[PDB]
Amino acid sequence: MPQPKTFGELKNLPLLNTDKPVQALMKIADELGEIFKFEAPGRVTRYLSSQRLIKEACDESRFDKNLSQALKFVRDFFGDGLFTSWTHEKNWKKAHNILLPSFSQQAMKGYHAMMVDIAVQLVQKWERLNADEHIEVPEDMTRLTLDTIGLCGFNYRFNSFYRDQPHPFITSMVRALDEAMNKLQRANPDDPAYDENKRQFQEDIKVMNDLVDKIIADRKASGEQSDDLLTHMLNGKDPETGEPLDDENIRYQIITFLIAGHETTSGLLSFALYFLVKNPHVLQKAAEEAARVLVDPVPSYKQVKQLKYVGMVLNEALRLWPTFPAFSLYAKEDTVLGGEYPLEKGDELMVLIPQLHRDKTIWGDDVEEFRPERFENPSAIPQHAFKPFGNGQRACIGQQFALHEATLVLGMMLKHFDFEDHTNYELDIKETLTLKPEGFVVKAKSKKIPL
Ligand code: HEM
Ligand SMILES: N#Cc1cc([N+](=O)[O-])ccc1O
Ligand code: NI
Repeated sequence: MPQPKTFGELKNLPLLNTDKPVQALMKIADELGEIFKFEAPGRVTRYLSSQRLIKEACDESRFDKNLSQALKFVRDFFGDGLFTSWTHEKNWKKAHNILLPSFSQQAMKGYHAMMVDIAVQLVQKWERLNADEHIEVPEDMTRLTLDTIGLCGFNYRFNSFYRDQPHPFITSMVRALDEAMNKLQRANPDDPAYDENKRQFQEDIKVMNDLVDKIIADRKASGEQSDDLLTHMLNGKDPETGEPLDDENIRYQIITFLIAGHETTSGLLSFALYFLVKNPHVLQKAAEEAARVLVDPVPSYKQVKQLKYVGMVLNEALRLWPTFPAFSLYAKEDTVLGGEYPLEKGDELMVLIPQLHRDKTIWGDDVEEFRPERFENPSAIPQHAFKPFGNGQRACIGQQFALHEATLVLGMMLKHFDFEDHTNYELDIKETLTLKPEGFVVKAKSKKIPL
């Protein structure tokens, strides 16, 4: 099995001593091919990049979701919430059953008005800019997505469009995530030189948990009938066990959904706008759809569902830069991968999604081009070829929520503004376990259509 360059003792671990480890792993995959072994002191994983192998890795009878070293580190604040639980922990299937109805078609229709509330605030912010003012794209997308999960999920207003600096929750979240990613390359993690990285980590976790405390208090003291995600956390009973979630798990779910429910969607929106301004004919086509479909002062649920090409734009952004770029699996039993690589029970795999999405045998030779038309007919895509939301019963519970929000917001953006790649931005992808453009700015000229 191919393996990248080694450093003695340290095997491959120093290759992760970079601020952009996923992009480093993509370059190694380009050099070595569909599979390569990656060793660190005391741990081994196999990175997969071809649909040929990943389709086998996605066979749930043979492989289950693994908690990578990264996920074990963030389990310090995510606990046994849905994202950082093993499939076999009792709280995983319990919470899965209790929370899945919060993502039904009926539930999604119920979120729509509150999604519009935040989307209108974004559109108003940009409409109120003066001439020559820049838009800081990932920053405003993070304002939008954080506020949206807060309102729709928890009837809580972060009011991020009322701040010029990031919300304190965001600052701590980013530092906690970046600390976890930085802890993966530490050859000796208990070295005393990291003892205030460890101080800072615990302070950031307390910041997040204090916010969780307020959301729970506000719900407790609220004289308004909510039927949202938090209602189901606090009241729903698992049909199989008949049990509700306990208080400690509820706290972990709130942190999990606040983070998971906004960060990757902010990345997606930022990548989508980047590719639109870099591809003016695609932008024109999407804008024509937005103008043709969005005929009312605010979008309806059904109109968002009719934004077909906008949806294709988003899937093509997720193809090139899936914002949660890798997921981990382990072998449930001894097995052979691809007729060629024997695995023992417990062996770990890493699915490198950006490389899967560049498999030329699936997509053709032009895999670096931004062409939403690849998604004209979703049924033409082979099984396990396009996996931005993970796999099987451990796939993303929020996929439809993210895509509805992103389609709504991008539709309104395209209806209301012309965009300019004002600074000829050179793509710079920041990594914090998730992917996002850094430093991406545009200018937006209003088409002066009232809200
Ligand atoms: C474009 C946006 C998003 C992307 C790319 C994305 C991606 C993913 C991926 C790849 C996984 C599987 C992780 C693994 O196998 O270890 C996942 C799981 C999950 N996602 Fe998302 N996600 C997005 C939006 C959301 C939203 C909006 C929510 C909540 C409203 C959410 C909540 C979750 C949860 C709770 C899980 C764990 C599900 C389980 O294992 O039971 N995500 N997501
Ligand atoms: N989704 C999703 C997701 C995103 C993040 N994240 O953005 O950090 C963490 C955990 C998750 O399950
Ligand atoms: Ni309900």
